[PDB]
Amino acid sequence: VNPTVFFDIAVDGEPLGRVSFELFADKVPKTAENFRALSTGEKGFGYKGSCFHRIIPGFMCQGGDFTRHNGTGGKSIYGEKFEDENFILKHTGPGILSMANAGPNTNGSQFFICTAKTEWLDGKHVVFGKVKEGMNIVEAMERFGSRNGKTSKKITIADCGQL
Amino acid sequence: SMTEYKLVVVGAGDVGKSALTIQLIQNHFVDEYDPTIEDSYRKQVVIDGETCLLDILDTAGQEEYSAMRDQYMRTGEGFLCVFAINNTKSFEDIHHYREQIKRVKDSEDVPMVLVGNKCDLPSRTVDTKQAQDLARSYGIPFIETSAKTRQGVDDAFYTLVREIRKHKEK
Ligand SMILES: CCn1c(-c2cc(N3CCN(C)CC3)cnc2[C@H](C)OC)c2c3cc(ccc31)-c1csc(n1)C[C@H](NC(=O)[C@H]1C[C@@H]1C)C(=O)N1CCC[C@H](N1)C(=O)OCC(C)(C)C2
Ligand SMILES: Nc1nc2c(ncn2[C@@H]2O[C@H](COP(=O)(O)OP(=O)(O)NP(=O)(O)O)[C@@H](O)[C@H]2O)c(=O)[nH]1
Ligand SMILES: [Mg+2]
Repeated sequence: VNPTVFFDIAVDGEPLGRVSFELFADKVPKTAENFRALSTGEKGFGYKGSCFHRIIPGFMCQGGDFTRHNGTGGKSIYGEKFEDENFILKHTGPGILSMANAGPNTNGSQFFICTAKTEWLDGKHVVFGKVKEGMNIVEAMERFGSRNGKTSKKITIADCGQL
Repeated sequence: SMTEYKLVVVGAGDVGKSALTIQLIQNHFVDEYDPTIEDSYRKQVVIDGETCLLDILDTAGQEEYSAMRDQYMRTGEGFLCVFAINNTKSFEDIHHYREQIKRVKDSEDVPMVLVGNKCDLPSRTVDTKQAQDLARSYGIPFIETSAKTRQGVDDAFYTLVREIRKHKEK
């Protein structure tokens, strides 16, 4: 069975709500496991306390830089980066969870949640999960973004783990 | 009030467009990977005795969005065309940026400056003469820069302003 993880989202320290994700371990086990472990913090580091540094209304919310907290960092449980596992799954619409990268085979910890269909990213970013509950939380995060993604409040993962 | 100049920084990804702009605006350099969506900055300077306001658009090198450039190319007055002297592909990518600018603005007379960045680095694969010859064939200045050492940073932006001045009195 596919694991489930949750994010408790805060806005300038004030609670907003919980988003949970199904992780497609059945299709992308190595990428799903990276995200799962980072959501539990079981390796001594992970998503807890990090922010969504790039939010662009109409497109996506991106976060996962827990090493520099500014969009230039992050690391996987396998080393700084790891390869593209496969591109079986597509960016079909809102709620898709997919890996950010700096080109081929540069997955770290940064990820994005789609708020629309982003099919031009197919075959370049590894899709590995989907929002299960709390998509309205993600919709609510959008208004703190902008055209270039700078956020007007600090949107943070106040808590996260496995369900 | 002082004249404003609309400068646009273009070029392939990772050549140093943002590092150059942040050196100009903020006078510091960090060696981190922070790929640009789009950023805009303002700075007042003195050039050839004349005070002016630089409006700088720092654009995305991200190659997949090459069809998204027409509007900022129509709006911009002058273009800093940046490549890195240790990346021959970024030098080859320059031609496509210039052709796109000329096409979009439907003119052979667009203010531009060719900038060879990262000249602090030992692994140079594009010679100075190679870039000087290209700039000569374009009819535009060439300036070598380092965002890391600040070599040539002011010179590149200021020269582009000089090129826009020479065009608006034409
Ligand atoms: C032309 C303007 N632009 C645009 C753009 C594109 C469109 N359309 C394209 C599709 N057609 C059909 C309709 C119109 C409309 N409007 C805009 C924006 C709103 O105009 C201002 C984008 C973009 C992305 C980059 C640069 C410029 C860019 C970029 C620069 S680094 C990058 N992508 C990839 C990015 N790596 C990183 O962060 C690295 C640091 C980490 C490790 C990454 O893994 N992810 C995850 C996937 C999403 C991506 N970030 C991102 O942010 O996508 C923004 C988005 C708006 C989705 C696309
Ligand atoms: N040694 C050296 N490194 C530089 C120089 N300019 C930029 N860099 C480095 O090269 C990398 C890319 O720089 P950056 O300015 O982000 O490039 P960009 O052209 O803005 N990339 P993008 O189009 O994705 O926004 C960074 O690691 C930066 O520190 C330079 O003059 N010298
Ligand atoms: Mg940049």
